Amino acid sequence: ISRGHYLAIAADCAACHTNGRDGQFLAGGYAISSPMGNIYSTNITPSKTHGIGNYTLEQFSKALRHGIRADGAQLYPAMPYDAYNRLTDEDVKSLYAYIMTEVKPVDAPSPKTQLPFPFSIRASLGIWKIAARIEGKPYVFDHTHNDDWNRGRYLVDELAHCGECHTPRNFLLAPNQSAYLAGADIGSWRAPNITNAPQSGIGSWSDQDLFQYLKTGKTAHARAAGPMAEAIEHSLQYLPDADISAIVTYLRSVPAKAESGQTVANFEHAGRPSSYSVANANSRRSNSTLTKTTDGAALYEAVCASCHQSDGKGSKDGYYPSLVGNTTTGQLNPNDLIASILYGVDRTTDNHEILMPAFGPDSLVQPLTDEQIATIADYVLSHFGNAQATVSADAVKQVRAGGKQVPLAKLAS
Amino acid sequence: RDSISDFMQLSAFATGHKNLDLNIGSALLLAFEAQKHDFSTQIKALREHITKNNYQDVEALDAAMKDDPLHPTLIQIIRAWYSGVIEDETNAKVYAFEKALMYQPSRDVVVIPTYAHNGPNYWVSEPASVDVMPAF
Amino acid sequence: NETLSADVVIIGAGICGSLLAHKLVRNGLSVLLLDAGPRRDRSQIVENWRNMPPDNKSQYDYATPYPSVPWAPHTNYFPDNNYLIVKGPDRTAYKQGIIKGVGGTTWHWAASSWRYLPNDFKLHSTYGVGRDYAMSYDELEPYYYEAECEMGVMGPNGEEITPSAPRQNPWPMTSMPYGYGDRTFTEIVSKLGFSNTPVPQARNSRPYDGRPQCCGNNNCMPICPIGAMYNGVYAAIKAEKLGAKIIPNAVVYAMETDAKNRITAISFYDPDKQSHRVVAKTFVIAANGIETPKLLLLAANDRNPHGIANSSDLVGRNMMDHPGIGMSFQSAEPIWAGGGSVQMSSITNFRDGDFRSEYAATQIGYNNTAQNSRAGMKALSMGLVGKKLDEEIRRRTAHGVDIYANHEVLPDPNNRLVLSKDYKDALGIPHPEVTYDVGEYVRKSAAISRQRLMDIAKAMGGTEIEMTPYFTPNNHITGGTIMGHDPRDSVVDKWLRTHDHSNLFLATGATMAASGTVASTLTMAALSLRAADAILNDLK
Ligand SMILES: Cc1cc2nc3c(=O)[nH]c(=O)nc-3n(C[C@H](O)[C@H](O)[C@H](O)COP(=O)(O)OP(=O)(O)OC[C@H]3O[C@@H](n4cnc5c(N)ncnc54)[C@H](O)[C@@H]3O)c2cc1C
Ligand code: HEC
Ligand code: HEC
Ligand code: HEC
Ligand code: F3S
Repeated sequence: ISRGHYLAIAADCAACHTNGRDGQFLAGGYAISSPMGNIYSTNITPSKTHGIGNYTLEQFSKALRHGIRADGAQLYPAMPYDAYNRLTDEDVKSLYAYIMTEVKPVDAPSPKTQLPFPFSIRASLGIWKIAARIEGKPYVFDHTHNDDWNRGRYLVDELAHCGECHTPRNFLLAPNQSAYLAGADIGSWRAPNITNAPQSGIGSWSDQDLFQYLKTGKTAHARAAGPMAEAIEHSLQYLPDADISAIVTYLRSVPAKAESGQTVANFEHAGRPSSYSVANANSRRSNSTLTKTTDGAALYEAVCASCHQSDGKGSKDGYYPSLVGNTTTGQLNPNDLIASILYGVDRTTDNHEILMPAFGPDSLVQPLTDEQIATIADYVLSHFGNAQATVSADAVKQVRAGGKQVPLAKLAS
Repeated sequence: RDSISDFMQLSAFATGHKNLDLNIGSALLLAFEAQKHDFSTQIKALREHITKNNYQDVEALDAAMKDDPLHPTLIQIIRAWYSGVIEDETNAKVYAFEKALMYQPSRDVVVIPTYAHNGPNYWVSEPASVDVMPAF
Repeated sequence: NETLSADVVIIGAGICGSLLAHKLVRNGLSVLLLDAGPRRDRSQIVENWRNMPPDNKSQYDYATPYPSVPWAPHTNYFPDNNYLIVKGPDRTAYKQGIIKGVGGTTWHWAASSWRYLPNDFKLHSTYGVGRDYAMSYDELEPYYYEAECEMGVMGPNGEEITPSAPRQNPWPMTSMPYGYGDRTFTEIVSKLGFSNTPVPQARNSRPYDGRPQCCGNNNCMPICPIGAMYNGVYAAIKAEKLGAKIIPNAVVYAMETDAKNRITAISFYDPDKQSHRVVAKTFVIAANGIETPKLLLLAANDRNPHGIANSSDLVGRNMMDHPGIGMSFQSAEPIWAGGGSVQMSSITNFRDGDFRSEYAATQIGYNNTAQNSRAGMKALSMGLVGKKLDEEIRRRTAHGVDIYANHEVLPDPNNRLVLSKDYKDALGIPHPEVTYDVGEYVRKSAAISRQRLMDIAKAMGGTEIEMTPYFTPNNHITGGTIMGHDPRDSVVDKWLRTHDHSNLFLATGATMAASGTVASTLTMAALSLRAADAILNDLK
């Protein structure tokens, strides 16, 4: 395929500029749940009337790397232009050629984002840009390391923009570079620590495990869910193998960053050989629309025993993951676990679709109350993964509301 | 404890399978003594018989006790350990599932109805032969 | 409850009512689903079945997971509540099971969604027997397809299996692969000259709607703990999500008609026997093939002394079902039941033919429910001990084969649903009572289906050959609300609208003027959405 198409696939511009399965590709209109609210993606197809067909190379590069449209207004940081600023000029012109010469124009205005005051005006953004230290010399070949190291760095920081989610944001929602690749709450989900820390990060992960995780998102110790589900199903699964090798090579070289209260790797937790009591549901017979079954084991077997066995080691063939020794349950922060319970996991790789059902109020399988999530996550956490964390009603209700509210969001009141 | 320990020992001898869940045993003995008060005397008598006659397996024990009064209790404890139930009514109490012993000899092929086997498409493979005892 | 007024009141919050409410609320109207029973949870039904003693797993009992409410009693045939009294020499043929609640019997249904043949709608025009419908299958095709898409049904996309129901746009899934037993049955009866075909199952061969794919739990009967098959609860909560009102514990018992015979209001009881009245522009009954005529006869007004829409004396009459004879035996070769779903294959070679003028066409199907519990119970039956116990368990779970053969019954006015004058319930409602005659048609059909079952047992060589002398219940509650163009010989028309009441439509199981030969709930959904479109035209 063309260089521009590969560059767009690597940069994952398609996932955020497509409104789901429908919503013809690269027409924007897909809402990002930023702390200020819904930011609607713009249509990027070369349409002369409603698109960016009137865009020229300098304006395209400006919008791609420094966040200015043709009219002159600033683009919201929801565009990852802070990490997208470092592609070389050959890459930006390749994306130019791919956009105007390889995607069909579509004549459909995208929804206009309406932000609450004082974020309604998109003009104060220059102050945030200068305060965030985005510029930004284009990338150059570092000759201290080998070619694969530089290529992995290029994909990680420039194209795949891992730091967009795996690097925590400071008070101004700017990239806090000090904790490089240390994880952050990105809403209902949390990107975990991925540095070379043997316990907090992915330093202890085997090379084949990281390669399989980056190519498919499915391995014995971790499954890509939520933002990784979309990221892998849109950007990495089609990406060639050598670039995955470069990526893992670089991730094996990033400096370490430790998390609070970690002692073993998130995939190194043993399981308690405990289960429910079958007899207890004899008192619960002829007792439909369960509200009285409050015990953690009874709920666990009521909803989750089918896929993850009562032992918590999942399927023999591996389709149902081993909850024991799994990073999502083995992480100290149950935000991955709570988000998995609330929204399930949906990941389409090689036209084959992983899907674990959501257990939020809008579930079709078993819509179950928030206290039930809390007790179930507590049982899962104590018995099979990291027993040092807790899950309460408030945390799950917060994730239901869309993650913890950043302080800046209170200014829109 | 001593009653329950002898209970799990007699069940291991009668079922012939060493791996039995302890909670299932304690609970089955509780239901058993609930149904009849003199279950402890019967189990001590049965253990005495198996020890004195030096019965190696439950097969010879059953063959040599076809008419004695303690055959029904042994048959019924075996029934409770396998089926997981004691009574014969539709409202009886179920004391063990997914660990009841009838589902074990056909576990690898026949799926335990509410617990999933390996993967969403396992039945594409040919099954194991019927003449091999898998495990347990 | 003051008035609970709405544009449309539609009764029975099962798949019928849930689909009707979802389609109506997708067009922006006011809708009142009501149901006779409370809510239930999938996980609780799962746990209730989990702790239910395996003796009723040996003989197929699907109900006790679902509790029975005293105000709205549902049929149980292990120890009987005497809710459904059935009489006649073929009484056992009508031992039909139902569940009342949010989802109905469709809470626990085997997900065998099927299409009828066009000939099935013109039997008397084709064979001079049975009855003809008020419309044709081509009229119902697009409704049938939209139901198939909505429920998420698998199907045999590319196969010229038998002369069967034509399709216009193909099936949004591909059938999951057979288990071992289905393949064995297919090959042995291909040798026997019988044509076995995949059943179309409203399940997930792949993730869809947001529900994971089927894990082969083999517990579609009665309930999957994964939600990989369609349930009426899906459409129920979907309609609720768009603003439609649902009411549990609403047991309709009376209704009122004005001078134009149009229904102004109906009246229901709560569990506390409080009477509450509901008024709406449109009145439609979607409850059951037994519940709907029960309600019609129960509230016979002064304008309608004999019953609602009973000016032709055809409410509850002409009671249809599929007379079935089910068989269980031990195979010479291992059959290994328990792979995948609970039904995956059926013999459809005898679903039509010129023989239909003389005897009934039959459907021979196979039960894929796991025989492990039956094997364990039967092994413990003769008190066998030790390793031999496990060997017998394994051979009985690997050699147990379950078949059934259903027939087609002609409309008989004597097949009736009198309200019992001897039994009553917590609300005082007269309990249903049916009187079934299988007819010489089905007797002649069974005279041949029996030979067919003897051949199916002999060619594969079963032992312990067990045959019931009676007809088994196939639970397809059709007839009682016959279609037609003449008001003097029918109750409802091609648009399901009653002849006596232009305001009353009937989207019930009893609607089918013929029982057909295969499963007929998907026909019921197509009819329900046709009634939805009729209501749309009426109110817009
Ligand atoms: C064992 C068994 C196997 C079956 N197998 C198949 C099969 O393979 N294929 C197939 O197609 N079908 C099969 N069926 C049939 C199928 O499951 C049901 O017929 C289907 O769910 C249709 O039911 P319904 O929606 O009309 O009624 P339901 O959804 O069951 O009931 C509707 C609701 O009406 C309410 N109601 C009733 N009377 C009143 C009243 N007077 N006032 C107020 N509310 C009232 C009740 O509360 C109930 O919840 C089977 C049925 C059984 C029992
Ligand atoms: C650039 C290609 C990368 C790389 C190499 C990684 N990330 Fe992510 N990721 C995101 C979230 C929310 C999670 C956690 C999911 C959960 O809690 O269940 C992850 C997970 C990972 C892992 C697994 C490590 C672990 O501890 O589980 C790894 C190795 C990893 N990531 C590396 C979300 C995102 C993004 C959201 C916008 C971005 C971009 C990336 N990840 C990018 C990358
Ligand atoms: C979902 C994350 C995301 C990624 C990844 C992304 N974009 Fe965008 N893009 C946005 C958002 C959000 C905006 C508008 C932000 C604003 O208005 O401040 C935007 C705006 C733009 C604009 C301005 C057009 C207009 O009408 O506003 C251009 C040009 C653009 N992006 C190009 C690209 C290119 C090229 C890529 C490389 C694939 C890319 N984007 C990747 C989200 C993304
Ligand atoms: C069979 C449907 C199904 C249900 C129901 C289910 N799971 Fe899972 N779950 C899966 C599958 C499949 C995956 C991994 C997806 C893949 O590999 O494609 C998964 C993944 C997970 C994950 C995330 C693993 C990761 O690395 O991201 C967690 C946590 C989890 N399951 C826990 C639970 C708990 C707790 C419950 C019950 C309250 C539950 N699941 C119910 C099938 C299910
Ligand atoms: S029980 Fe469930 S896993 Fe499949 S076989 Fe039936 S839908």
